[PDB]
Amino acid sequence: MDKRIQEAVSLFEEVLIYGTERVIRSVDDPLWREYSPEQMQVLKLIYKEITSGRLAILQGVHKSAISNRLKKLIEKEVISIKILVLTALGETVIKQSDAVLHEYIGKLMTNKVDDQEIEQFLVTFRKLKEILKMN
Amino acid sequence: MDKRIQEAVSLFEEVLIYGTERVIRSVDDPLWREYSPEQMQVLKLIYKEITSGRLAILQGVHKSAISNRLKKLIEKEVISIKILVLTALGETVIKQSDAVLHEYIGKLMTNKVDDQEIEQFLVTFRKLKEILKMN
Ligand SMILES: CCCCCCCCCCCCCCCC(=O)O
Ligand SMILES: CCCCCCCCCCCCCCCC(=O)O
Repeated sequence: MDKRIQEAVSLFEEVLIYGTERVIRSVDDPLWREYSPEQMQVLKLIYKEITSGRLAILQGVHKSAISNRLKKLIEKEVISIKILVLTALGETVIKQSDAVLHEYIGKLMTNKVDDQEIEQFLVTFRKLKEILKMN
Repeated sequence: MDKRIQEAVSLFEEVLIYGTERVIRSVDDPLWREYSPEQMQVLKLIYKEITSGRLAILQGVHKSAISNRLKKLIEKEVISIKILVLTALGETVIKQSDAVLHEYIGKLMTNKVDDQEIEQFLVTFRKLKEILKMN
């Protein structure tokens, strides 16, 4: 019952929600209208790390809900089921979606965080990823 | 086109996915079986900060998808639509769900991150939240 952990986890969740809103409201690209961030997370999971059940757990979704969500991405021909696999279009989509995101966050963070803070964040987050990621 | 920003944002997204998996796979509480993390995010958004359209943007979901998701939470009587509002049950659920989460993360982080790192994370994340959160 550590107040510091309550606040750390709450802040993490807030940075996700408020960053998500900032990006959706602030970029112009058609892909950031066509594809939700939750859809982009399916594509980036297949790209990097996927069965329907594993996807559900990694996205924090009930297994029962994941079928109907995958249907929309199959209809858009960004994934296929064979495991889930990216199509060439899906790879093209998630690379450009990510480029739009990274360019936008880099321009927002200019003159608000310094190089020292960015470099520290990389070491802190690699460490946190290694703690959390199960074998 | 800053490599450091690409890696920072990618790491943030990975800590979300791998932390989500760690918690779902590692805690015992009935609420962390009944309620998905995505459902818990609707309850915590109403609790803290909600129209259907605002919720969609903050969760990174298409507006078209949010109705059918809210239906399950209405059927469980954790929310009502009147804006979205928490019920007493919804408040009870999200307080216990959060307690389970915070207790678990605090025990996982014991002897893996030090007090200095936790306290630094609070200052860094308050700053990042303030940059991202729109008016
Ligand atoms: C002090 C901060 C330095 C790190 C530089 C920025 C890291 C950004 C991490 C939070 C990003 C939140 C955006 C969520 C949107 C998304 O990933 O789709
Ligand atoms: C060096 C780190 C110190 C901070 C202490 C822990 C902060 C944890 C932040 C990542 C939590 C990820 C868990 C996601 C699950 C969820 O919130 O439902």
